[PDB]
Amino acid sequence: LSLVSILSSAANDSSIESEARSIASLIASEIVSKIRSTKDAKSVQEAFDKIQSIFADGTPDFLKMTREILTVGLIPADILSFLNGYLNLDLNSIHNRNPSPKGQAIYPVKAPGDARYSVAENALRAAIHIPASFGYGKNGKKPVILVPGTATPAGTTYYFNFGKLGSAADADVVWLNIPQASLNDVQINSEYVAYAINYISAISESNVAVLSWSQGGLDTQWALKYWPSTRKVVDDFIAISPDFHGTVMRSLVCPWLAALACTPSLWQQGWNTEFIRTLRGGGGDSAYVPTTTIYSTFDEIVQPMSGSQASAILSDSRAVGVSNNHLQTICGGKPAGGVYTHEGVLYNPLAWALAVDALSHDGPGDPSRLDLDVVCGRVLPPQLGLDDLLGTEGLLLIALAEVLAYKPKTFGEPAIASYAH
Ligand SMILES: [Ca+2]
Repeated sequence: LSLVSILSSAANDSSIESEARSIASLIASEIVSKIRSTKDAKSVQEAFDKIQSIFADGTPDFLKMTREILTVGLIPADILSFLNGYLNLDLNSIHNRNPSPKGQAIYPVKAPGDARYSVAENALRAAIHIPASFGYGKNGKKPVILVPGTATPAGTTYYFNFGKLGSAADADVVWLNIPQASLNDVQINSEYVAYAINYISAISESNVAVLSWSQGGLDTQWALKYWPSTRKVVDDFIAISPDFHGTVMRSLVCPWLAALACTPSLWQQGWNTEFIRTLRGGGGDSAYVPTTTIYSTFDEIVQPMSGSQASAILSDSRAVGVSNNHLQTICGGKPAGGVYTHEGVLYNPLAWALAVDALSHDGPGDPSRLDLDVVCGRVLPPQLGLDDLLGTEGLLLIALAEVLAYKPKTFGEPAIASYAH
């Protein structure tokens, strides 16, 4: 199967809403037609000019952003070809062959007080992609777990951004390919994060760091809350565009898809859901470990992502250290404080500088320790280029394919797990 086949099937799928079928058809036909060109971005500034053209009538929603990404010709053929074969890509595998962990048992229960796992150990461990270059904390490199966002596999997501964190920090990346691309129940998705934390810490005999994107923040926060043993081994939680309070919708429709029939994780990411309320209760709205949140006003998925009520904000009632980093505040009226989408924060220079600063100091990332004139003056971190910007934007095409192919669709959020009340 391919991105083209999934979207062509969705275009001919009677269960899907008229507008989404048209977008799927347009995208499937635009990919096969495009498979460099005159319309392609010749530079990084040209890529941003195309993004700013999409934002000309205001911040779009998920469906408008995804449709316009191809209309403006932001994704070149070579990147489209790579994104098209994401399902068969080894980096996105949920069937990785990892050895049994040594030392104290981490399954079924690492420590009293941890929530029971509903997922089998073999399935949890197989979701972890450990690169052959991983040093198991024997080389002075801190293991960093890359947690994916909604409808997008980790492997492809981080290939174009933080998969390269080791080039900027003393970080040894691993990524978690959550089955069904994080579209199932967030409570189930979180188990993969909780297990990955305790597993990577065990094999490395070291504390770890977690870097998450989008829903990845919710998966990590839930794992930290309900598996307290994970809190002791996580030194830094770097959250890119996190929706710790979910997101609002103008109409009575789900986040992302904006329909009546969606997926469990789409429905759970609503502002006033039982999921969000359950997570935020008992201090779940405060950090569990040093947390560095990084978010943008121009987030087309999550709102509000500015002001005092921003979804990304965590309080610090436990006194573990928290920094809530709003791009348009820290880099106000500067290139790094520009039009950075929900996915765009993954290639933001301030996001990278904060991630590096967080990993090199006790506590979270601190903008006061950075040379903000240099950092805010950039459009991309020195570690990333044009293809990284374009590829990260191209993820929306995979996110749409995964959302549309998800079956059976649901009209509401699932029941709250017994351990959470
Ligand atoms: Ca730190």
